[PDB]
Amino acid sequence: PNAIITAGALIGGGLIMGGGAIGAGIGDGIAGNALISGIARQPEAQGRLFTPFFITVGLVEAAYFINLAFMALFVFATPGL
Amino acid sequence: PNAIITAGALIGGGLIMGGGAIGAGIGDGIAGNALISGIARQPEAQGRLFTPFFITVGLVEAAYFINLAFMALFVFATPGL
Amino acid sequence: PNAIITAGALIGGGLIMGGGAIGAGIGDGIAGNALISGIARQPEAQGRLFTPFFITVGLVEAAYFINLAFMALFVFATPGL
Amino acid sequence: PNAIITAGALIGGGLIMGGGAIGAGIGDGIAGNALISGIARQPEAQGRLFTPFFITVGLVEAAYFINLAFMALFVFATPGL
Amino acid sequence: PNAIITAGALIGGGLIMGGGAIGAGIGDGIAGNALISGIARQPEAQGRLFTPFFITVGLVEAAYFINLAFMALFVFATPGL
Amino acid sequence: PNAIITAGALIGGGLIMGGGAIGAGIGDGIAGNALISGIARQPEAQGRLFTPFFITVGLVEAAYFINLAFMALFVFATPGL
Amino acid sequence: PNAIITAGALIGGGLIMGGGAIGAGIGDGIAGNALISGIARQPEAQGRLFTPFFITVGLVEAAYFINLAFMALFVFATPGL
Amino acid sequence: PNAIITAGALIGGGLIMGGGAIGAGIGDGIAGNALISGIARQPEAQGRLFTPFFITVGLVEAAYFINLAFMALFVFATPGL
Amino acid sequence: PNAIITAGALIGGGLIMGGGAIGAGIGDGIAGNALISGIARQPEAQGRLFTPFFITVGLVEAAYFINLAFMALFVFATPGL
Amino acid sequence: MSIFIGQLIGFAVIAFIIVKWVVPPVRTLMRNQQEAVRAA
Amino acid sequence: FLIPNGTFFAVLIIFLIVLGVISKWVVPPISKVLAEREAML
Amino acid sequence: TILATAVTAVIVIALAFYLRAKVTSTGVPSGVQLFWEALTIQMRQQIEGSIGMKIAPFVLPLSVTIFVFILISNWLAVLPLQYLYKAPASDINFVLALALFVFVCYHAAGIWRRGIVGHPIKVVKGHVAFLAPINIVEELAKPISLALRLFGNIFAGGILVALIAMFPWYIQWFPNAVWKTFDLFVGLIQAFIFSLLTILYFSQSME
Ligand SMILES: COc1nc2ccc(Br)cc2cc1[C@@H](c1ccccc1)[C@@](O)(CCN(C)C)c1cccc2ccccc12
Ligand SMILES: COc1nc2ccc(Br)cc2cc1[C@@H](c1ccccc1)[C@@](O)(CCN(C)C)c1cccc2ccccc12
Ligand SMILES: COc1nc2ccc(Br)cc2cc1[C@@H](c1ccccc1)[C@@](O)(CCN(C)C)c1cccc2ccccc12
Ligand SMILES: COc1nc2ccc(Br)cc2cc1[C@@H](c1ccccc1)[C@@](O)(CCN(C)C)c1cccc2ccccc12
Ligand SMILES: COc1nc2ccc(Br)cc2cc1[C@@H](c1ccccc1)[C@@](O)(CCN(C)C)c1cccc2ccccc12
Ligand SMILES: COc1nc2ccc(Br)cc2cc1[C@@H](c1ccccc1)[C@@](O)(CCN(C)C)c1cccc2ccccc12
Ligand SMILES: COc1nc2ccc(Br)cc2cc1[C@@H](c1ccccc1)[C@@](O)(CCN(C)C)c1cccc2ccccc12
Repeated sequence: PNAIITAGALIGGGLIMGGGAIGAGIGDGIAGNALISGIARQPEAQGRLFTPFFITVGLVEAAYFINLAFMALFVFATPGL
Repeated sequence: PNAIITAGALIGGGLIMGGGAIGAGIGDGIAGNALISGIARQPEAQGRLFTPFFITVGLVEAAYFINLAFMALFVFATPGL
Repeated sequence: PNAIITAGALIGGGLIMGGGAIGAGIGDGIAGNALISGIARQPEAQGRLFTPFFITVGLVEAAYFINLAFMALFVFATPGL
Repeated sequence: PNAIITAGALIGGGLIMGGGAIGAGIGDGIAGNALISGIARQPEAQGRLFTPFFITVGLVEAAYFINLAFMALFVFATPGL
Repeated sequence: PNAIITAGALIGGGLIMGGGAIGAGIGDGIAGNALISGIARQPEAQGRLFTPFFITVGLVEAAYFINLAFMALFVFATPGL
Repeated sequence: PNAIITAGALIGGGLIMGGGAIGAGIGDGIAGNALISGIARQPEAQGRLFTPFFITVGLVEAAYFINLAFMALFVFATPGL
Repeated sequence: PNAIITAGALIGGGLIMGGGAIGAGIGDGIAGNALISGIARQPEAQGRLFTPFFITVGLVEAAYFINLAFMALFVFATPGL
Repeated sequence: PNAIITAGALIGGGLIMGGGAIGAGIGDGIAGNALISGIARQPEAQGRLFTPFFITVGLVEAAYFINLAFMALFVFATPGL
Repeated sequence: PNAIITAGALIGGGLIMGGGAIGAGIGDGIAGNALISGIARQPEAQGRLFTPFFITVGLVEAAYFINLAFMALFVFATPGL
Repeated sequence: MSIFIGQLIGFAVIAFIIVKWVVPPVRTLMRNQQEAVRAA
Repeated sequence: FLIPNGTFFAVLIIFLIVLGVISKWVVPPISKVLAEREAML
Repeated sequence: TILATAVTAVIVIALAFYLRAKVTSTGVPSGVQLFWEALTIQMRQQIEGSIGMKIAPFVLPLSVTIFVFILISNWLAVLPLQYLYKAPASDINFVLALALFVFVCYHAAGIWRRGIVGHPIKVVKGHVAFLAPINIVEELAKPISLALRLFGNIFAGGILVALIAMFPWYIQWFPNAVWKTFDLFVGLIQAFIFSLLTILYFSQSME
């Protein structure tokens, strides 16, 4: 009954947030790596390099929140209960 | 009953969206890294680099969104139901 | 009954596209990264650099679509059902 | 019985934290590399780089805690139990 | 009955094609990155540089095919059914 | 009965500690790459590069041993039981 | 009965081939990258680099074959019966 | 009965050792890469790089073998039995 | 009965060999990448670079051999049972 | 008994390997330091 | 196998015994020797 | 277990005895002199590199006794006593005593330097105040990291040497040989790691 679907839902919702956190963390770290290694060359780059970074971090994190939304959709008001 | 398949479906959709989000985050990150690194060097170049980056992301998310779409297939229509 | 096989099928099929999207996102991100770095370090070579990338991506996506097709085989036309 | 709903949860939560740890573990590193290498190349910049770093981690950690938070939500509060 | 066997077999076959696709995408990408960068830094190289590429690709894609074969063995000719 | 909960607690804790080991190892290694390369390219920096390295390793270990911490809570206390 | 053992056995054989293929593809690519970049930087360097390469490949591919052997043991010999 | 718990414990300990393996292998590789590269950049640096090297290799392994110390605890000394 | 523990054992051993092969392949590959690039950079350093390379390979292969041993343990000795 | 037979075979193998490969460089480095002390 | 017993204090005592042995006997003569080698150099 | 450690204490003590007998600063050194001197001078160059011998000299004897103690333990674990001996680190008690003593020593030295009222807060605030709550885990991580590592690796051997024994003897000699071959190296490396991270924790505890 509903219990089995609920357990499946929590497990899928764990997978979704886990993969999302992996992608987000590693991508944000890579973007930060580019930013830190660039701001190392010339300081004047700061206000410039912030634009692509917030784009990259903007896309990368754009995945997590969306995944996070679907996470709730699995665990709260689960499909097919 | 179809409860079992529904649990499997939620878990499968979670796998789809998890791998998709890992790919999307890490891909947007690796692309943004090249962008930030090629804009830290020679910033007058930036207007070129937006053409391939938006191409690369265009592919990465092309993988992600469709993954999400197949997720919507597993979770809201549950093939085999 | 058929429920178990459909559940296993959906789970396997989700794994297929999860792995496929990891591969596709990270691979085409690395490809785009080389493209961005090259079009930065050598814009004259732009028209050259596009020839291998469409090849590289072509293989990466060549794997993923192949996966999605087998996904359709696992989910809709489940073997052993 | 209802126990099943908890079992998956203790599984699901692990996927939130464990994968999160990956995003936490690698991102804190990929960033520090760009920091460390800077301290190797441009020693005087040790102060400047700290801001591009703290933001990168500031984003990466922002994921980890969030996952941690929802981890408790799966484990202690057990939605739909 | 044997149904559980087929379910496990589909799960396994999905894992095989999944790991295969991850390896294929990411390896073809890491190769194509060297290719794009090497045809940027040395534009004439296109002729010789394809040969090492066809080697590494040959090893990556083969790992996929041996994988894609064994999946077909798991699902369509299930061992131990 | 509560046996299922115990199995799930162990499995989830294993996921936690395993993802933690993945992230912690890869992060400590990526940090050691910058440390070793800096100490290879300039030895006088050995005094200063040790500073950010353990600032970053600390951020990585402070993930591992946190995941491990929750893992103990999973295995010995079993939160839901 | 043996049914559960055989289902688990297929799942495990798939996990083995999956991890093996991830490792094999990514490692063969990481090797082909050094090979391609070197053969770009030095056309006449081929006859050197293939020696370290077939060495590295020989290790990575070995990790595959061993796994490919043990997968058979899991799936076509079914230990524990 | 206890059997369910023990199967779960084997699975969990397997996840522990697998994550530890991924982490430790990839990290030892990333460290050896910086070491080999430094010794290529400065063939006489070998006596110098062992210090920062084993600092890393340990802090890396400080996950894997720790996981292993817990792996036995799950497999040989099953908690909560 | 014992059959369930055996199935868990096959699954766990699969996870162990999976993580082992991922780590071993990617690590031997990264080390080989460093070696190939260094031998492309210093045709004469071959004999000095074979030393740190075999050290790194020895560490990673030690990880993989320990993993293989615990795989034999799970699959053939099957703790518990 | 059997595991002891294998153990002693293995210990002979390891002693052989160290004696042949590891010992020569170790003793040569020790002797180099010894002679370098012999300077003073 | 992660539950200590009195073995702990025994190993702490023997380790401190070795530490005293070393601190008194080994370290001083070797430091003096390093200084005297730096002199003769 | 206590006997497995007593054997190592007596070997190290007999070696210090042999040094006390042999030492010559004028003449040509025997083996024991060169081994002792190389270990002491390596650790001395390390401590000099971070803290300076003049501010924290008291760490050198601890570092060297730790290195010799655990190195001899692991090497002795190799000798073919298989059939009573088992590596002591295989037991949590030994590694706990060692890591806990290192922890209490360097933290008490930090307190002795800055004062009981001064060192805790400075350690918490650490390198960056934004990391203040992480530093605690960075602090609490320092001892545990030392222990469960030295355990986790040597235990990993103690089981494996037994698991290989599962084989028949003819198969057995090959994996046991390879394992012990590389176990010498791994134990030496973990000893160097323990000592070096002890030194670095001392250093950052002072500043
Ligand atoms: C960086 O911030 C963002 N950038 C985005 C960029 C693109 C898109 Br399309 C969505 C974005 C969404 C956000 C945040 C946000 C803040 C408030 C409301 C809604 C969304 C976020 O979702 C990011 C999570 N990250 C860090 C993993 C968040 C959620 C919950 C708690 C947070 C706590 C702290 C910080 C961020 C927190
Ligand atoms: C950047 O946006 C895109 N670029 C693409 C490029 C190529 C291809 Br072929 C498909 C693309 C698709 C999209 C979005 C889209 C556009 C239109 C309709 C549906 C979806 C997206 O799916 C991307 C998610 N990313 C950011 C992780 C999305 C979905 C849902 C919510 C979003 C919220 C915010 C941003 C994007 C959001
Ligand atoms: C460019 O795209 C491709 N390149 C390939 C390269 C090699 C091989 Br062998 C197959 C390829 C196949 C395709 C598309 C395709 C689909 C159907 C028919 C033909 C080609 C694709 O499947 C790619 C999705 N990607 C991201 C995995 C697709 C599906 C659905 C919506 C799309 C929307 C937009 C773009 C592509 C879309
Ligand atoms: C380049 O392609 C190869 N290289 C190999 C290299 C080594 C070995 Br040993 C086997 C190789 C096999 C192939 C193809 C093949 C299949 C059947 C028969 C012959 C060759 C392939 O299987 C590769 C999939 N890749 C791209 C993920 C394939 C299958 C299905 C659809 C494809 C569509 C497009 C391209 C390849 C397609
Ligand atoms: C400083 O680091 C941070 N930055 C953040 C940035 C944005 C957001 Br929105 C949350 C952030 C949260 C933190 C930490 C923190 C410190 C103090 C209190 C709360 C949170 C942390 O998340 C560390 C995780 N790291 C190591 C992978 C944490 C969470 C839970 C328990 C902890 C216990 C001990 C130490 C750290 C603990
Ligand atoms: C290069 O290939 C190798 N390198 C090794 C290196 C070290 C060791 Br110790 C064993 C190695 C073994 C091999 C092959 C081999 C050669 C002969 C007999 C058995 C196995 C291989 O197993 C490799 C698969 N790779 C490419 C993913 C293989 C098996 C099955 C079908 C193949 C089809 C095509 C190519 C290789 C095929
Ligand atoms: C290079 O070989 C080694 N180097 C090591 C270096 C350090 C350490 Br500590 C252990 C090492 C162990 C080995 C082999 C070995 C030797 C003896 C017994 C068991 C294993 C090996 O593990 C290597 C495979 N690698 C690539 C994963 C192996 C395992 C299984 C089947 C093999 C078949 C053929 C060849 C090697 C096979």
